[PDB]
Amino acid sequence: IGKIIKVSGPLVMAENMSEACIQDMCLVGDLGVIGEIIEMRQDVASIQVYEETSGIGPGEPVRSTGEALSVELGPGIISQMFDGIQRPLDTFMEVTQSNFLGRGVQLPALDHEKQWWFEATIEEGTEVSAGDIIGYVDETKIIQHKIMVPNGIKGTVQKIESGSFTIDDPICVIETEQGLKELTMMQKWPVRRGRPIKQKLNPDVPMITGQRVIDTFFPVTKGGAAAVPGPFGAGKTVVQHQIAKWSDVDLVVYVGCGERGNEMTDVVNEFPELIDPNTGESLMERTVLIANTSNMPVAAREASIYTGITIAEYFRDMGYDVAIMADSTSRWAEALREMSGRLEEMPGDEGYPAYLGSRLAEYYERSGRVIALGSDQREGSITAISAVSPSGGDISEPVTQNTLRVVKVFWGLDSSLAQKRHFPSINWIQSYSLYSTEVGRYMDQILQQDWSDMVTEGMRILQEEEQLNEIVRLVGIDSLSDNDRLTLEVAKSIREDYLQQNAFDDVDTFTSREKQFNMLKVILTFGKEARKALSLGAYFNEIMEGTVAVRERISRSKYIPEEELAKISSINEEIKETIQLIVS
Amino acid sequence: YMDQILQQDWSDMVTEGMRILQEEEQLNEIVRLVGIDSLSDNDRLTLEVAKSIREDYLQQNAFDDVDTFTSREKQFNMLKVILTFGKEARKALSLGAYFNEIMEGTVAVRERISRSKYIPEEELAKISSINEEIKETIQLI
Amino acid sequence: NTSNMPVAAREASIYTGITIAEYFRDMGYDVAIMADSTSRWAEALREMSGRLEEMPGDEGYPAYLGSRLAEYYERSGRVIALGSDQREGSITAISAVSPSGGDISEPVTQNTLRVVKVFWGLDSSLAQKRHFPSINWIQSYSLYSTEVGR
Amino acid sequence: YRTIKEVVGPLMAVEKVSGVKYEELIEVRMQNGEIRRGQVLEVQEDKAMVQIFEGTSGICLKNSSVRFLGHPLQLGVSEDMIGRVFDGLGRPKDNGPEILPEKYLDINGEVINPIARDYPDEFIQTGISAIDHLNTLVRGQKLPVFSGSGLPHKELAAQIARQATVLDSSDDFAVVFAAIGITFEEAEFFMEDFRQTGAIDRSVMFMNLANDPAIERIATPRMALTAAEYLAYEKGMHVLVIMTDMTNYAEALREISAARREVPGRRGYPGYLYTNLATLFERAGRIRGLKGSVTQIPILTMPEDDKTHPIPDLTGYITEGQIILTRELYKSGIQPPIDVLPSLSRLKDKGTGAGKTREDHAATMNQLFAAYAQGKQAKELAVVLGESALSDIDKIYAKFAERFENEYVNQGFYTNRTITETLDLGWELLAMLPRTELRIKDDLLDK
Amino acid sequence: IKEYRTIKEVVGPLMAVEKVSGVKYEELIEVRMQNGEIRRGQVLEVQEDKAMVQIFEGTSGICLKNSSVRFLGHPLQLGVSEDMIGRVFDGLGRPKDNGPEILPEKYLDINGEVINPIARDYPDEFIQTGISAIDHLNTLVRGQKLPVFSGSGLPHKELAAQIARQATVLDSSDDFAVVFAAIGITFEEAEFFMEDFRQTGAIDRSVMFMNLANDPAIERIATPRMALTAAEYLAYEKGMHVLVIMTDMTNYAEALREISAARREVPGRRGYPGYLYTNLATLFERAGRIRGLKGSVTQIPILTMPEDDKTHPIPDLTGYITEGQIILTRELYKSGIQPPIDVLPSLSRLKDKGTGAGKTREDHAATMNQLFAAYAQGKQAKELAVVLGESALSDIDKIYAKFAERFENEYVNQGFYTNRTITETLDLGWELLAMLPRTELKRIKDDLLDKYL
Amino acid sequence: DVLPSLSRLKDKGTGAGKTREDHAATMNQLFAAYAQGKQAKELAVVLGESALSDIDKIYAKFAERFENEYVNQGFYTNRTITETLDLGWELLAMLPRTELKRIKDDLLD
Repeated sequence: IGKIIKVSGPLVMAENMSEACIQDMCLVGDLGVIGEIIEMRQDVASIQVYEETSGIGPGEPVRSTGEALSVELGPGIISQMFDGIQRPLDTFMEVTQSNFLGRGVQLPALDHEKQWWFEATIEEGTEVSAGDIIGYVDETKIIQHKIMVPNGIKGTVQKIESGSFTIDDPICVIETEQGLKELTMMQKWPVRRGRPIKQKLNPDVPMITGQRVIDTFFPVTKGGAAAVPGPFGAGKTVVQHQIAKWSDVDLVVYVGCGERGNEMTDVVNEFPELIDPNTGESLMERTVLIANTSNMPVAAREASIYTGITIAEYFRDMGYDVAIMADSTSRWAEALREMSGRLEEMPGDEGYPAYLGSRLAEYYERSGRVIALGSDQREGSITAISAVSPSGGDISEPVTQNTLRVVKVFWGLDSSLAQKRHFPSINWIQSYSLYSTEVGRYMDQILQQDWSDMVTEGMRILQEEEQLNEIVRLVGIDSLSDNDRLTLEVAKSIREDYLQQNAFDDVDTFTSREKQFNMLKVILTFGKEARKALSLGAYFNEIMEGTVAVRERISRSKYIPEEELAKISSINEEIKETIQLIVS
Repeated sequence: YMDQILQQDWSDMVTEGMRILQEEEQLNEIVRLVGIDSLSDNDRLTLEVAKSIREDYLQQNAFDDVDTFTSREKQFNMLKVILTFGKEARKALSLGAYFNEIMEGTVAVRERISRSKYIPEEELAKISSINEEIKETIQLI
Repeated sequence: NTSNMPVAAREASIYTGITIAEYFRDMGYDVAIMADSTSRWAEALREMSGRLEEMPGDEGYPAYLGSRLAEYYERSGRVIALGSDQREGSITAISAVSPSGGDISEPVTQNTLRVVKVFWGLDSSLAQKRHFPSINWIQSYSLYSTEVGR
Repeated sequence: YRTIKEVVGPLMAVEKVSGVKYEELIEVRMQNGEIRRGQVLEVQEDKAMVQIFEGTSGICLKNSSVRFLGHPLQLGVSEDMIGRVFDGLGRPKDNGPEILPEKYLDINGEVINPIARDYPDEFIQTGISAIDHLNTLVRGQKLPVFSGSGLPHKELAAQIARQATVLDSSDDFAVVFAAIGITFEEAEFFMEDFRQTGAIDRSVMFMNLANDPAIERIATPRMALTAAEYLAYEKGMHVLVIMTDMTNYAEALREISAARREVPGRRGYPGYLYTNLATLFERAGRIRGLKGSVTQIPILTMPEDDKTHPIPDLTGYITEGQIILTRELYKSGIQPPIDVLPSLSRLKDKGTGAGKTREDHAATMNQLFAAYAQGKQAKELAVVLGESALSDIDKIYAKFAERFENEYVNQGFYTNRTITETLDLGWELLAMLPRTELRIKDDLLDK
Repeated sequence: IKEYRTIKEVVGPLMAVEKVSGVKYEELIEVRMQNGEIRRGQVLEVQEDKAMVQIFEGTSGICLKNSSVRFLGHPLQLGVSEDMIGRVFDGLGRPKDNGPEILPEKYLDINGEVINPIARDYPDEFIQTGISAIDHLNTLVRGQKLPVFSGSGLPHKELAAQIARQATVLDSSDDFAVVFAAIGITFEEAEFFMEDFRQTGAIDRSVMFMNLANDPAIERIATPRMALTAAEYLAYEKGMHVLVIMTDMTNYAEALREISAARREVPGRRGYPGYLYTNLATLFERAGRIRGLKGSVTQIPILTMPEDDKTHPIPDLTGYITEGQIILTRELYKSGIQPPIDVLPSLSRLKDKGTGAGKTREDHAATMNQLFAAYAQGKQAKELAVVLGESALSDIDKIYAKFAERFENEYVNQGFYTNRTITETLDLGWELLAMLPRTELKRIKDDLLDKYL
Repeated sequence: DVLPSLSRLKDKGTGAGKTREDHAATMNQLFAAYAQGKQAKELAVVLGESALSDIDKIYAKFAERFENEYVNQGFYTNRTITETLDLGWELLAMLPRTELKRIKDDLLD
């Protein structure tokens, strides 16, 4: 314990603190408010406290946790909400007996007292290696928790047993070089440090969020990183909800701080309301949620993403696909800028730390498809989606730019499209995806039809519209050639049907991979059919008239049930037949 | 407070006078894109009125004894005279009169307006003509 | 002195070059010293002022940088040598201060331009046109022009 | 202590001190017997560093006597405190003998639980059409107001409190107005307006002159909030909060931070300004299980008229919805001068909807914003070139922009408009445009 | 080998150790955590009775009393192997592949020693690598610095990958060395190179160094120097012509500003180290030819221009250090023309020396001049077509505009996957130059113009 | 340059009075005409003479003659105080006598 030598504002230095390592959490004063130490004398340590240091003086006792800020991993961690430092909020209210957060109060991240049934799959005397799974526990119905061997420990397990124990009690005892080792269910690992993997793989597997524009226009591969704009009214929350509920991943992590009390409260209340269609259970049960207000400790807000990512890593190391969605990343960087000013470091660009890009790398680099540790060599992949909201109005914000470089996927939310009530409100022209070419091979093989030709052709029509839109302002649409006139109409169909998607209707909001193909084909079929019919014979007007019935069905074709998949693909017959009918 | 001394509100003259200055600044950027000569007769008259304001208001010389000191009474006479030209010339445009045809021949009467700040504050009459002279000169065409 | 050679040595190179030229100038022989790049010398001083934790005047260079330049430029000229003979040698120094982003805003350029009586100004756009000397006649100035005509 | 090691400017040093706490006030007695108080921003092992609010003029260290009071800055919370004006510290300027007998309370308070907090649900009239149709305000939602120097931020501040009433609450809105670092003339208006209206007796008021101490200035927000909380959390009364000027708080913080010789963050502001700003603006909104509801309307003056200044920039993240005033609109002699395009309320959709608000409210907002935003594009473009360069449709849009700004955007500070009048007036100005060009399908209902 | 188990102070990324002797400048330090973890470290300075070291990985999770600091007594060095080619190593110098452990005959400092100006020989050859146009407008020169300018959204990586495989020496294929240095690139971006090099099989002939953005900034700073030290060995000792390519130089510059910022050093203009030129001088200046030594070292540092601005420190400073100009434009990339390079702002110095000067072609030197003049006039004619009606331009001027476009369609882009020999390059140049009347091509000699049509 | 430079005590030094009774009045017209003339000269380059007003061109032409003869008299050249006033008066008197209202009518006679 170290006595407080001097205490001014948020800085605190205490004597006899030599034993405490750097970056270790500490309890300062009688209150013992949570603080962080970046420096040592020694022995006096320059601790840093987020909690208010009012009512603290020289002579106060200080306790050191003896470890850097880390996440408590173990049974019961899921389905609950924690702060950026991972202290639970729901558990807090019960213990405090007060809504308001209390200074100098420490709560266990995971409930030790709660007992989760253990089933040990591994046999006795079996060799243990790092990343091995001794047994499985189930804290949630939707997701089966798995227990991996703690890092740095290797030996032969003399006894294995499956019984009901609290996470604190050692379920089994594994021999080690030093001696007999007993490992608890609960696992602790530093939030800032990346988790150990056996190898890192290039993610060539496209992820399906059930959204047409996302899966076709800008598909995200497994463990891919995507950045989305934060203008309000863009329906980003709706888009984020649709990703999470329609995600292929078994886990959906939500992190970032600090949303405004009225802005953040909505998440804590709305997010639980979400129900995973497949499981038929609350979406909360599948994954942990981290919620911090802007009042929260700066480190809690600044280390929220590092805390959130680490939770995803553990479940990723179990070989399960995870997805961490952080909002807002700019808020996080804003907490980092603040920390920079407090540390008195040299200012970089826009008051951000010069090593801001290095910080983004670590968090974003940990996400991806990688082989997990263990003899099994199972693999898990964390697909992280980050939303930036600089509020500067400039696209050249250091956070956005440094994020855009490392991420290979750019999503663009436009308020203009949102005002047109165009759901999802994503700008195809302002969004780019480098993965789209890689996704092509996987699609073509799986689809048994060339998906790349369709997607690349789809952009040309959309891109052509932008070029044609400038012409419309200059000269009337009728003046333009019938060929040019067709592109406008063909482009509209993709927008009206393939672009416009209602997130409320189950059949509309979620589209199967096979259905996305058929929907695009019937629109693309029209192009080649109308163009051939347009070049010779029938006029542009003639081709448009009498095509209302067929085009209207194409318009409402997205509403067709997934089971009746062949019914929606029947348009090609009519379109082909209609073209023949025009010629007299 | 000032509107409680002369029966005439200061706000009306000040706000309307401010409008001409505000319109002038926005008009200047427009005169950069296209020739100053080519402009709306209504908008063109504003520039002359705004310029006349500057020549009569805030064109005082601290060096000149008569110009360095202006009585509060004289301000109303001057301001009204400058402001009156706008309204009275404005009425001419509404009749369809060309901006030119209203401008020429008014040099003799405008010149008393410009120097209206040089006449003794006690004597005034700077200018009783202008209050009535402008009308006769404008009503001529 | 290659740029990869000691940065501090750049300062010594200028003083040694001007000293060699002055010994032969004292002989009564016309000398011409061209030092490229004189702007790199100024950068050597910045490296040192910063490490001494000393205050920089402008652009992170030593506040008295202009003095060093002036004194070095001052030595160059047409002077009568020592001795009874009183011979005369003239040293013509050509120094090129390359400003950041081709901007005359550079502190070295402004400080060096005031002492020099001849100014040569190269243009990037003219250089991009691939034709040289890319010196801009309108921009550059020469005070000696009126002392070259007669 | 009577023992003063060093006395340097507003700051003072006290040696041989024991059990001294941070933010613990101190009581200083002069040699002549004069009394002054200060707040300790730092305490050494053998020394104590205090800054005197009142100042260090005419003080002799060997003669002077200081005394630990042993507690952080606190406000005596009473239920009859309403209708009474105090200084920043809580000392009554009206000198009225309230004689409240209830307990004390720390000004810093405690951070509210994110999961425990309840979304704003009830819509509040703000007394301005430009604040309700353009943006939407809900009970328990922070509402930031940004205003450049010389803009009429004062009139709009007093405007709301008198004209902002809760909908269907059936209870008069109790408000805690704290005046921070403002001129006397600006201070007298707030007190005169409240007294003249007679609504002063329902509102708690804290006043702080420009000449008032910097530490006192910084205390006024924390002290004002403590009252607002006590009223909402304990009294259960509906609580509104309006604080001006927030620029003074930020500028005040610099003085104390510079006095502590700390390194100034970006733009000269505190590096930890975010957390400090948050905390002051954090304590807003309804609390689950609590009948009381807190609405905050922070008002700050934009330095150098830059949206990117820390205050407006940092406030934008903490507070929700933007409120922005432009000089041009104020310069027009139109009042409120705020521009509708730049400032957007985020939680507005909640309050909007059937019953609480007109159902077609959302449709009309889209139509106004779209039609008016293009009116601005017309104005800037059409102003540069004369004449007839603009399209036929553009001219009608330009005309709409002027009527919007002349009649709808400003209603006058003294004027008050119901929610119906706001939406009814919107239809008439919006109706000029062609029926085809849009907008709700049932547009015929309104007009 | 000196190990100290006592530390005086630890503040930020910097640790101070008391009671230490024998320390040296730029002497790597090794600190093993109490848990056993090991972190590399760099000492700026050794005061008496005091040791101050900067940790690359950071000081996070370090206990002074428990920690032990061991000196190693040398600057950062890379063990060099002759068989190093075909293997890929991290910034620290350990192969990511975990192929057979490398057996270094010798160890030498990454900074290396500056070449003597007198002992240095002038560059006398040109690899004619990659695009024909690049080479004709300006010729890459053996042992000559080559500054490529890039921007976000620009396919700079494709060019680097293309150049490596495309690069070849005409005299002999026996001793050709290529060094791909990767700096501050994503794992996926890093894998593109590793895959592209392996698929083409040009990886065996080229030693590779990979840097990750997640790697410590110092590790990212050390890689450029390590790739050069290895490149120097091959050229100076093996006698093989070595080509070194560096990508994302902004990351190197941005990683250096981070380390400088942590050291609390004064930031130069635009937030970059004021002495960045000098720091960027050493590694760029390394490339050259030495008298009496076989082979040469060609460097092509690639940097990403921010906000598409040429006045940025990195692009501006590099221009002074490097020799020549290579500029990319968004407009040519927007055309989908790959590789998208603009020739007007990009001129290699010395283009003439040493290529050809006439070695590349009999009329190659003359041909490039006439081609640039025609293009420069073609761009002016096209610009005039935007201001006034396209018909306003004179008939003769319209040919120039047509030339400028036809130049761009084939000459500006030959694809990311297609190589063109010197001869093919010029046959295309002559065919494209054929449009202009023979009298128009005045700059070119009559004998050359008669021979080539 | 004449615009960026104005003396503060020029009024006290000059007398009307000696040395020049018209110095104060003549100064205003020249400074005002040059500012007007400079604006006309700048406007003429951008839009030619066709867009420039006829009255403006006279000031633009006068603004030039200021630069040629009046703005600059030479480094070795010496001007007397009396000759200074004449050279000044001639330059703005080239315009119509009635066009300049700054000076009294009896004075110009």
